[PDB]
Amino acid sequence: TIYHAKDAVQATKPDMRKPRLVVFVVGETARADHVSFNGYERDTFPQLAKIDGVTNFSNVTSCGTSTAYSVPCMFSYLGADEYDVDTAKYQENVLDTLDRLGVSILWRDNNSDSKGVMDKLPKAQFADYKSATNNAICNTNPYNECRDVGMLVGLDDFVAANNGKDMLIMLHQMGNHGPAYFKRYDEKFAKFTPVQSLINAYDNALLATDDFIAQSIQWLQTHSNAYDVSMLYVSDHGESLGENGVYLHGMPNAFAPKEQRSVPAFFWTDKQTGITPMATDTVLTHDAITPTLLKLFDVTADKVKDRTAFIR
Ligand SMILES: [Zn+2]
Ligand SMILES: [Zn+2]
Repeated sequence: TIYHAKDAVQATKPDMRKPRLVVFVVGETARADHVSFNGYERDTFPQLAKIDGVTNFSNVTSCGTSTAYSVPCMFSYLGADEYDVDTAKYQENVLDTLDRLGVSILWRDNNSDSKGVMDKLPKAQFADYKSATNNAICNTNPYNECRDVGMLVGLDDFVAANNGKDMLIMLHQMGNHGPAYFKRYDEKFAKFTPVQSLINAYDNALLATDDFIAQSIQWLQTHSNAYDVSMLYVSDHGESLGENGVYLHGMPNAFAPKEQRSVPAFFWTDKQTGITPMATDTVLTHDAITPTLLKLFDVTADKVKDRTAFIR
């Protein structure tokens, strides 16, 4: 219904330059201040720390404090100041734009769903990875809960099916959603014990996300010969863990504590892509996601031209 980027155009197409392949990990309930890179006293991201090419952003603010509110905003043209959750799904979003310009879009979801973001695109481009019908990694724990790494299975098939095209893959993580954080990770990540126990479980869940992001990057690396590959991670909101008597998330922005809106963001790219990240301490928000995705595929749109991205 409401358009934002009818003028959008891709400056270069994949027939005259290397095609581009991006994984966008849409994170869940992760707090910036529980990231080792941001000064946390526990090493919650030990695998990512060993990977060259990873930029950590230390000053990122979410649009809101819930999945329902934040996720459509992350893909919106409006920005946090203008965003309206009720009317979001009736507006053209950045995936609509990229799809129209020929970028192959895939959304795998181990969270809930895309909160309206994928609704205008063909049903076949969204896939529910919360069920063992699609996810091959579900029986590794007492709860039979499907794991985020299951979303990486068979992604080569998608690349093959779309070979030579630009591709953007969204992987919507279960991540750190609670309150039962101890359910969110398999036993091999139960590092911080006992499961304060609530904090420990929270940090163990971050370890499993560290693992998932690291494996996402490794998967991308295997395609770097044929594709310009990059990985963007941003959490949809943080989490209160008892500060001032506040717990969980979803607090209205007017009263939301810092903990619920201070989120981690990472960017990784292969050396050959020529993509340059912004400074780690750039003042950033969820508003930066749409311009970042457009830039990664060499797309310009009038509405977002003044906007700061995660990359130059
Ligand atoms: Zn939630
Ligand atoms: Zn969420």
